[PDB]
Amino acid sequence: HMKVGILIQARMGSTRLPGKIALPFGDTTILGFMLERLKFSKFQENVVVLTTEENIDDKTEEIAKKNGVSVFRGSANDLIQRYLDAAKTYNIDIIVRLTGDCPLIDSKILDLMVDLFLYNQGRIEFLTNCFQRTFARGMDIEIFTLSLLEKLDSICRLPYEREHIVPYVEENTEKFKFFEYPNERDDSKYRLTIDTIEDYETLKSCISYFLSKEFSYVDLIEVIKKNPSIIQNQTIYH
Ligand SMILES: [Cl-]
Ligand SMILES: [Mg+2]
Repeated sequence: HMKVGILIQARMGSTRLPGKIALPFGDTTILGFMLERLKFSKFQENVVVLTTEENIDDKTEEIAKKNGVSVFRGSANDLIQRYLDAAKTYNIDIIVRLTGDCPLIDSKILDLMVDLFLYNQGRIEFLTNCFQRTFARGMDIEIFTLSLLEKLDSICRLPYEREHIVPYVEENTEKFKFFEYPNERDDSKYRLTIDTIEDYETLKSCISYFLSKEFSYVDLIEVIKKNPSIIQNQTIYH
């Protein structure tokens, strides 16, 4: 009965490293690489890129269209409104919130988290793997109901809350049907999001050890563990 949507927020004018989603990455762009990885999700048919109406994000729309996913163009700084508009537009009941600085997101982890959410319908309204952090940065996945998002839209007036969506949930967990999803070990010391040039260099080194874009998260950590010099956004100690 429930429609799951993977709603990826991305924009060219990002606060950190503006333009990064359009950087060359493998045979595509940073954002295009992410979309190709999400094509392997069992929920791939309802992927939408949520970006702004500013002219610069014609590039974001272009990248999404090249990858055959839908595009929603809305509020630049009110992400609650952008996600609520998109979810209503596409009749989404369960929102999988991703951001375009996570190009190596693993669709198998996403699918497991959605499966857990759906199996507990009515006992969970918010599932995250990035409150407590045991995955590398850049695997961040948050899942919540349209109903929860509507409660946040009604409750939250602060600009920080409107821009980041989840902060009120994270600081008031006992007010929600809140649950967390762990990694099997603590990989939080690894940073696999793109906010700096050093992140980019690290991520470029990562994908060079795999022949396709279908590699899993655990494959990636094992390659980093075997080739510690992949990590260029953090000092390496032997
Ligand atoms: Cl954005
Ligand atoms: Mg980010």
